[PDB]
Amino acid sequence: GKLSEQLKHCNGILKELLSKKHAAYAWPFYKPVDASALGVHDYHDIIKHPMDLSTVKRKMENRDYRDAQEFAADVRLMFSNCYKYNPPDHDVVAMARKLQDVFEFRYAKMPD
Ligand SMILES: COC(=O)[C@H](C)[C@@H]1N=C(c2ccc(Cl)cc2)c2cc(OC)ccc2-n2c(C)nnc21
Ligand SMILES: C[C@H](O)COC[C@H](C)O
Ligand SMILES: [Cl-]
Repeated sequence: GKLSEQLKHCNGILKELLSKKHAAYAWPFYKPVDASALGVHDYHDIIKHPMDLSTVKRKMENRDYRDAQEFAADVRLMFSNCYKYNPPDHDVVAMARKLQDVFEFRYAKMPD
């Protein structure tokens, strides 16, 4: 059925994270990490709970998230996985920080 007001805001955020204006740093987060394709054969030994924006989108459409907090925990898990696997100076980490800045500042504008 209809998303709660808070989940509508979350959906708006998700749409923004997937939009062209953020694509320069958001693109690595669009789909699940393909460890074999990228040659990172230790990725799934290190990252026990993969997450990505396509998965968040599917969960939103399927009404998997019961509240905004559950949604935010998944988006933050996605960034945390990036910070866990990669050295802090790597390009993909800089991209994560930038997308997380976009995310956290709009999430903070959550309606009430
Ligand atoms: C060798 O290290 C890697 O390839 C990372 C595992 C990988 N880097 C990258 C990565 C590496 C360099 C740049 Cl400039 C951007 C992303 C990556 C690439 C993608 O291509 C579709 C998908 C996901 C990632 N990603 C995410 C998210 N978190 N870590 C990565
Ligand atoms: C860069 C840190 O990992 C996340 O910072 C969030 C802040 C709102 O930019
Ligand atoms: Cl959280």
